[PDB]
Amino acid sequence: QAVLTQPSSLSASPGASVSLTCTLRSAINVGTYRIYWYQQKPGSPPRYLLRYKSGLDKHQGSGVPSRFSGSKDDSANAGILFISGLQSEDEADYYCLIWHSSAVVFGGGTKLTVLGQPKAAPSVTLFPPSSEELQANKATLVCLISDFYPGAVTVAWKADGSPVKAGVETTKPSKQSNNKYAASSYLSLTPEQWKSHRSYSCQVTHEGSTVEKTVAPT
Amino acid sequence: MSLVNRKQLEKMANVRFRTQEDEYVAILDALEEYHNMSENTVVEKYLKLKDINSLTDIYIDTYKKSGRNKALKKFKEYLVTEVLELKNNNLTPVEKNLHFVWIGGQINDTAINYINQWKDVNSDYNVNVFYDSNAFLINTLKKTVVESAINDTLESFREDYNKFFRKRMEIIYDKQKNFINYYKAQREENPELIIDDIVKTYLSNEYSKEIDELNTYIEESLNKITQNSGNDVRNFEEFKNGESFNLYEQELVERWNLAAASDILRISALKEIGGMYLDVDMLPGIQPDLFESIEKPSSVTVDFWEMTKLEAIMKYKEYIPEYTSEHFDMLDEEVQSSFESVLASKSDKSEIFSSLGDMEASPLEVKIAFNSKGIINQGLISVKDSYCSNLIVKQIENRYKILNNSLNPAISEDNDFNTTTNTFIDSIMAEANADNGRFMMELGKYLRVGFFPDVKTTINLSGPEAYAAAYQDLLMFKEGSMNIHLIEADLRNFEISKTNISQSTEQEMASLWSFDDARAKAQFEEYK
Amino acid sequence: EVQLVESGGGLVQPGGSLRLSCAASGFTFRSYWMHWVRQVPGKGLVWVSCINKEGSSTTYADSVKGRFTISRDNAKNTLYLEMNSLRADDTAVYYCLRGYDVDYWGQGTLVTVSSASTKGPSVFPLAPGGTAALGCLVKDYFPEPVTVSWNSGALTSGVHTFPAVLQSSGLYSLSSVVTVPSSSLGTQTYICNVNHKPSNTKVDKKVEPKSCD
Repeated sequence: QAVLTQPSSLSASPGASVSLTCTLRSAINVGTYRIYWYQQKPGSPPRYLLRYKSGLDKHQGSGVPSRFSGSKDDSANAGILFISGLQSEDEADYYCLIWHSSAVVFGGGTKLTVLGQPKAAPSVTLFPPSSEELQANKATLVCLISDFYPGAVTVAWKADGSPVKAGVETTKPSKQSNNKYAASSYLSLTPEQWKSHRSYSCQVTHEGSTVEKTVAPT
Repeated sequence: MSLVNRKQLEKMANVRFRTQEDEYVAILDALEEYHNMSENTVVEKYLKLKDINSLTDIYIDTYKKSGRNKALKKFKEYLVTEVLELKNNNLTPVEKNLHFVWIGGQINDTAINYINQWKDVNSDYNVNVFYDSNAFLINTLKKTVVESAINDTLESFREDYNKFFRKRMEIIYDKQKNFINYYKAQREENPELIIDDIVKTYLSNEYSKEIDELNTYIEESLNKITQNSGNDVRNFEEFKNGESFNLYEQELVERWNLAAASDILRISALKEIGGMYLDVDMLPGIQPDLFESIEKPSSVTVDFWEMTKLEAIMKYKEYIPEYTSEHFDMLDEEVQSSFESVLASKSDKSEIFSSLGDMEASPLEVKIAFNSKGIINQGLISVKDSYCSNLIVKQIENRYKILNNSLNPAISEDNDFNTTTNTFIDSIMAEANADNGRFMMELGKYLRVGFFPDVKTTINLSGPEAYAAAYQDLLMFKEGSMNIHLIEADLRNFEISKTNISQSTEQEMASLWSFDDARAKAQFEEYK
Repeated sequence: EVQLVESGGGLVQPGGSLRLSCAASGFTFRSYWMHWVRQVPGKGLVWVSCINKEGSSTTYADSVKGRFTISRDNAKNTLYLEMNSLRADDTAVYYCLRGYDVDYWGQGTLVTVSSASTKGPSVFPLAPGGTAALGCLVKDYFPEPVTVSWNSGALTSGVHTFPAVLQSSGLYSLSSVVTVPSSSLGTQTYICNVNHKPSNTKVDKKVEPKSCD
């Protein structure tokens, strides 16, 4: 595969114990290397965490809580990162290292989501093009997803029920003031298209549920 | 530069009107094969096609009268040199591991204070402070026996010394040989007893020890060592499968030689983990820039100026309280002001002590420390499974194999101390050799190790003598050298820099008690 | 206290050059190796270049081989990276980090490789469910630092400016929204203050509920 591979993301509740894996493809590679772990709380640079190569060749970064530990699970070639006594202050991305044929290789990263707040549903608000942004040519619909705690959504626009993704750029969720999440999505067009189809939608999906707003030229 | 190539060697060992022999070409062929080895690493460079010496020494034993012998003899010299060019020009980073050893008793606080100085300046290094979890009472049982060995010595001495230490070792050996029979027996009846169980049982039965207050010393010793970095225990799966283990248990249980069991452990742990070993009496090096502005007085030894440096750093910073200003307190205030001002212009420990950082060494070498009397293993550096570390372990293993082929026959005859020494001295004198002449002499003193003056056996078994013997095996392209014939200028190739370690500490400076003629009858007066 | 602070990052034409400079303090700047690592914002970490303790041998990544050069000045305790023939792939945040087995990271300096030139923003109102909400639309601009307050910074409860998004035309757009009571809507003016620093522009727009017949 890809030299050194991690899972995409995982979530767990506070207090629980997790274990992240940094697997590394089989073959010319086993478990006789060091595994260097890193924590990057979003918006900040990484933090050194551990180094575990053996019972006698291990290390924890200065200031790392004692609840972080590393080992290696044989048969699967992977290195592990036990985090017992989970807390919301541990929500971050996690990368591993290995020195290979010289050079140094990272992992994909694990977006660990420690949920320590009441879950909330998105508040979708869909704005048509304004009178101003139509005299200047151009037609732009703005879908604004606000206030929801499981900060992982999936947005997709529709026109007259049919789907379309030609001409959509979309932001990823971001922390707001009340410690929840909010994301935005825009759909660019031309005044000819906005005045032609009947409906426009924007449909977000969040925890199986699917909100779907709809506006129309009146 | 490099080594001579095939064309060059053809010039040296050419003899006009003398064709190339089958084995002379075997040398030229292997040498040419060598210089086409840039894709290969250092280790298998050193052998796969850098023995050559072998194919060369073959030519000199077949054609003893050949003209090329004189030239090829110099060629073998250029092989030793190329090995040193290999060691000095190809360096890989070293494992960030620091190894200490405290076995047999409770770790005292002075040793922890010295260790805490390495952790504070080198916060990027793992610290392993190896201890045997099964043998905390080996220092306790050693003291008890010799304590009782003098009470019984003086009981039958109503009227000197010399005759004292003589007739005392006889008692110690009997009480020693008695415990070894109890151990070998207890381990047969109950294989599940550890060394500590057998010792508190023996100490309680035959010495009336408050065993209630013995299992307290065990609990406090582990509670102490486990919260001070520890990183150890009788674990080491690769050390227990290795042949070097029942050598360590022999010096630990059958011999009560706490240090000699450490000599066996340190070189094996370095070879399996990588890093740097230190005695607990060593301190990090001092920043080379610190005291360059304080000219050392021309009427003072170099060692004095070295201890006063550490004593000053501990006086105006007090990283280690109760560190003697014994040597600092002998300078005028004109000079003590020079130190106090410089120790004011620094605000961090790492401004004063140099960190190790990203160290690098060769896959072939094991770097050893130095003092005035030659090499000393109070400081070792090696990468994991370095070629030298394997040679030192085979050297110590080989030397003990010699010790026991002759000693164990006399232990099995269960005589007193002198009949056992006479049987042991003949056995080493029998299977003796002209190569190990310097070795077998120091071996006869082996039973007296730990209980007498003028006994240098521990050095010749698993100390400096074994390390130098391994360095010779490296440079002579052989294995199993018994007689050192390397000059001091040769051995300094594997020297540890003086800026990485601070040797003139209060501690290892306080372990130079001569214990010989400069004692003269004394210490016996203590026994009252 | 080990600190590493890099600088030199900015905005460059695709093909231009840049000289990043990480300055080291708190440790012996010798004694240790150094690296450069870039992080495309929103993606994983990716290694770039690594230099020896003494700077004798160096290793580069396959992406920047030939285009990049790592340099180390042990006197002026400082590291260097000279980036030539820049693509859009190279747009990221570049960190300098310490040691063979790598320990401490720097602040990170941002490097952007784009072709477009500075342009002010265009601002369009988003006029007015249990409380309802309104906002401003700031789209088509360059250099990304666009800050948005509301009502000259009056009340900040309910305000959330979204992160900007790069359009196909190489220009950025963001939006800022604020939740107001449905009662006070009308007969209470809500303006938004867009302040685009690099283009030296400040647009102030009042959002009032749309009137339809």
